[PDB]
Amino acid sequence: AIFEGKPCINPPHVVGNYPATPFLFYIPTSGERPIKWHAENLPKGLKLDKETGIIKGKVVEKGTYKVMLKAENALGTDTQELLINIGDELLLTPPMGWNSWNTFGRHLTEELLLQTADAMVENGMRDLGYAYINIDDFWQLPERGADGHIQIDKTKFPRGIKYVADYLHERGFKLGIYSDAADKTCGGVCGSYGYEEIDARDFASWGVDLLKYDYCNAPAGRVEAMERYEKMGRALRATDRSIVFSICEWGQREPWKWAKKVGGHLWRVSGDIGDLWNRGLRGILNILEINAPLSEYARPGGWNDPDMLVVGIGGKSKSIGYESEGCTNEQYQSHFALWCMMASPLLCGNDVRQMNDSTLQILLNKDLIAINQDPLGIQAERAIRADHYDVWVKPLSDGSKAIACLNRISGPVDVELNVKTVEGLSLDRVYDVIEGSLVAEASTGWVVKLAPGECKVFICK
Repeated sequence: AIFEGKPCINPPHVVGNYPATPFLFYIPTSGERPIKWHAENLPKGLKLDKETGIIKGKVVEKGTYKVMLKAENALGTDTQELLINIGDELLLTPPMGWNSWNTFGRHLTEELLLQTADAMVENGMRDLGYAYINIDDFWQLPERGADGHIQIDKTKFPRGIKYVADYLHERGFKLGIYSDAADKTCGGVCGSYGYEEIDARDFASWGVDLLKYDYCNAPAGRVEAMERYEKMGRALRATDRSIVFSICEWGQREPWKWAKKVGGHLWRVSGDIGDLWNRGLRGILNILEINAPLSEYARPGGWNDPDMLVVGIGGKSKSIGYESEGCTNEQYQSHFALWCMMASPLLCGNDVRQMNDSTLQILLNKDLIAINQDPLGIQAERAIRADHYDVWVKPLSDGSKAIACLNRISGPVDVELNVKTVEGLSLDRVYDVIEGSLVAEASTGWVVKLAPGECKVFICK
């Protein structure tokens, strides 16, 4: 369905990059192929490839630039604005992508990465804005090299990391990598403590676009953590690239308060997510509890990270299959929907090379993703935490509001929705985002009926 019909230029409609750093953006575009793209008003230093939809180059001057994009095919055309903010901020919308950890663990290969990029090109995800392809732990060897450089495991990446980066950038993808603020990662292979500048330089030379920085084997002290993250954050900013800094100390030291100060763009708020509803240790519902009161700390350029998506894993995993039950599809959809409402990173953890329709139905929901990528970048408020359900509210950039009603229990639940449910709610026009259709219930409100584990998401104006 993504590759049928008139073109449609999908979010994000706003992108940020540091000045004088490499710039790369594939324009996510639904519609029948082939498509041809046009851009009017691209800033100095950027060029569009009209046949591939990739904007590439480098803008030296700080600024906000409004580019008009057009995509055309045999059935018609779509015209849309791209706001390019060349500035002090990255991730003006939440990062979307895939991470190697939740399914593959230490079974990384160059083959997996290139095949994952190819799948995303061909399966719809790239055209819905999934861009970051992130290497997690175990790409490197256990010991630092005798020359003081971190060693790529060349049984896994026999042409090195840059080869993968190059391949990914050819298709508009971003490369993520992983290290740890200690001598050893969570997995026991080489970390970066004390070598931040030399590792950041290497990362940059390989074309890395994102660093996840873990905290295993580091001392628990909050000041010690802050200093260690600051070292790496400054090292990343001293390179010639815009590198996303993903902070990963499991929320233990309230990173939402200090992560932006040490140069982070996203920060883990909890321990590691499991493929389970409610307690590879934290359940989906436990993570919601943690993240709910943190909505004031998120905004364009800095997001609360409730960890990687477990949509589509169904218990099957070489990293978290041990301590994980598998969820219902209802529960997976509620998981994705809530990650979208919370302006969370949408980093898939399943094997995107092969997906069932039920998984595709969730991860390719353009409307939920559109909520996630709303340029206001407000993390939804959990307006009401009742005994059996939640009501969450996300103001959107056209003045509408997204409302999510979630059933947290294993029996059916009724949730009354009316104009006093949350501040400033209008119900004259209500769109059901999971069904993709207008709701024909009363403008004075109605009872939402939720099956066990079900979330309903409405856009309300």
